[PDB]
Amino acid sequence: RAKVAMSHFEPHEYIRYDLLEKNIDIVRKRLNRPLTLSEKIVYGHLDDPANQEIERGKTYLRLRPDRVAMQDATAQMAMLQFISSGLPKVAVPSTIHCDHLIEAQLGGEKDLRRAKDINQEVYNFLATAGAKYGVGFWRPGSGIIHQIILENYAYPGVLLIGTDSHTPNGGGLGGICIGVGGADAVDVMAGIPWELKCPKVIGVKLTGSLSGWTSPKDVILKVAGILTVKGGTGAIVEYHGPGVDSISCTGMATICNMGAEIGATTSVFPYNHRMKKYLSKTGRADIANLADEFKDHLVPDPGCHYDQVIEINLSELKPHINGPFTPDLAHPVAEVGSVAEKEGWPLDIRVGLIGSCTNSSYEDMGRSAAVAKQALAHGLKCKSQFTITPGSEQIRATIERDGYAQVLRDVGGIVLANACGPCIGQWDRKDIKKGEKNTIVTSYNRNFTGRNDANPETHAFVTSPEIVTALAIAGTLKFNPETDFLTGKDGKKFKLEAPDADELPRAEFDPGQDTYQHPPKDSSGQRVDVSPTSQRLQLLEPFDKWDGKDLEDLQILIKVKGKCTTDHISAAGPWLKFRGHLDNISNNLLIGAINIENRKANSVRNAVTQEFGPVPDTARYYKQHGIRWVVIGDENYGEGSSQEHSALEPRHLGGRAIITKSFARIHETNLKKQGLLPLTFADPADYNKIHPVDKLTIQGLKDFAPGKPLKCIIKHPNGTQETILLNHTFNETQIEWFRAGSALNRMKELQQK
Ligand code: SF4
Repeated sequence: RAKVAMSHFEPHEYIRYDLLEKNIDIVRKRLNRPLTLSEKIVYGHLDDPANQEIERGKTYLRLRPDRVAMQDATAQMAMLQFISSGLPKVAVPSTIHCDHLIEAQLGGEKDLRRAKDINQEVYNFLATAGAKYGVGFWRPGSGIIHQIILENYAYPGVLLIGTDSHTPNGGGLGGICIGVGGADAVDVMAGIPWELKCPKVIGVKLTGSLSGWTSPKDVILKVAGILTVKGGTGAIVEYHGPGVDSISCTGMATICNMGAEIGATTSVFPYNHRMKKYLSKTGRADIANLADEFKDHLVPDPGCHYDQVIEINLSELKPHINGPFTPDLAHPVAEVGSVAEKEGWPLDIRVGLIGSCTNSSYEDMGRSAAVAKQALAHGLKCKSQFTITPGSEQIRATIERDGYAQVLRDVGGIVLANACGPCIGQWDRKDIKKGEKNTIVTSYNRNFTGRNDANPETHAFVTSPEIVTALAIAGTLKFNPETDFLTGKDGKKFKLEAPDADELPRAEFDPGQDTYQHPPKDSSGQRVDVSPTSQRLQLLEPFDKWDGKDLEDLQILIKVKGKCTTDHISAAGPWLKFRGHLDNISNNLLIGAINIENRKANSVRNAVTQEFGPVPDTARYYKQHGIRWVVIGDENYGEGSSQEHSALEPRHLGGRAIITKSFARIHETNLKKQGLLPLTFADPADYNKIHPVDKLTIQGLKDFAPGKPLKCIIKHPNGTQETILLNHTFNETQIEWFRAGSALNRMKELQQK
């Protein structure tokens, strides 16, 4: 049949739409119903389509991903696990992207130069580990993992896994793209099936079309606000309706990206002519013509069943701005000034930030450059400090060329490197003292406490790039671009017109500089060397096998109250220096969670010494004194970033299990990967029966079975004991992960010795 390749860097690796169509037909004959598109791509990729038991919300799917993509903050450890597996070459297409370790201070050239001095040990390690296991290396300066995947590797019907929670961006080009932790990526690179819990499916029906100030961003600001951060847990959001053609391929990618802030497994859009056009503009018109031929299998069946259906009329949608401490608190731009005032949100905006992978496209930058030029033409500049982060070299080279970059500098913006930077908090922020109370509006996705500048008093809002620009000219939340009047140099009160710009370059894309390095697959005789005195990289030492015993009299390290996001468990910013080193990064364990006893961060009672201390130190105390421990947590524990570190570091410091009312998807899978026991209250009111002082015995591990709950005895100080039941989502593939001590230890017992 056709021999069309996956990318311009893997020409011998062919797109298998012929497989997709065979597995779809087998599955559809067993189910006898319409399949949604996500169902066609996910079941179309099953390892065993004829025997795979399929229940939405219940079964685990043995799947076969087409490719793996890692960024450098989650990549080092993924490769440290791959090294430990013993295997010689990765088994599917795989890439590493250096975007995460590049700190914004001075602006792109210098910053990029500095970060290459500063992170030389890591980048070198990644490029050598790549050269060796046959993994593609995109160099520091290339771009952000999600912009490079959409411009180069995402296509209709790909199943892609990425070690990042914002991998769902790829659903803008019609594939199923799921964020995972470095251990799920090791399965796939090692050739062992990847298991996913069969998604439920939220249908969003889009109607009418966008105009003027309204953009893509607003559509998911609106959905985020309607579903709340836990509304899409265990579900894919499938967009459909006549309104989908009205949105560019770029914007469909924005909507899918931020579907991660409502915890969705991923998001997907149906292949359509705005994607055809994008594939052709980015050198892939052959994939586009091959996808016209399989179009049927790349769009939903007639009459397919959504578990939930939300209708969004695009034509009535208003600009929004979400926040400031969660992405699901939505306001129409029109009302946020009035609300800010009412709440003590600092109305004056200190920094406007535009870019990141959620919103640094050619169309996003043109829409921003078109608000910027109207200010300039009346002699203005930003009241607010203004930074621009292009999502790729290709976008920095083309907007530069088509003259957008210039306009953004003339209004006073600084063009940062094509790197995450301020989005992840790699930002040497100096315009505020720590704990100063300020506002910043971003075109980003996540705005949770102190994410961008580590200052917990920063009120960070997320809106769209053209809104960030218009409000950065105002320097106030008190400015609605639709109604209000600016004042030029000329003494004249003007209004700002709605931006219209080209979705794609008139000419084609200017690729920029040399940033890729393909694996020499001739040599591969690189020694990937880890200096044993390195503070950045350390080889993993395997975890203990399970002792065959019940986990008796466990100590509660912390009983967490409210929101305990991954970044509370393992913080980023300055800690990203240690993502290759398990011991020095363990020093950030749970320092950001609030303790229910005293309601502080990083202050828990040591049980022995009765002094209140830091959580890492206290867990290291219990480990050094043989005290096995547990974390009691509330709802949607582990929400956020996909980083497996939130699960390696508790296991490192003697953690045994984490009991919560609910878990976020990725985090729960990482805790199981690492031999820890993720569990949930059979009744969430039981959380109230546990106080910090009690000891807990998890009873029944010997006949740990799927669907069978576990017994937990609460041993109170006073000889009283309650038994509660704890549910778990294990299956027997995962119970062997527990028994072996971790997934990787299990994999190495399967390796014959
Ligand atoms: S830190 Fe921000 S710019 Fe980087 S991949 Fe995540 S969402 Fe995108």
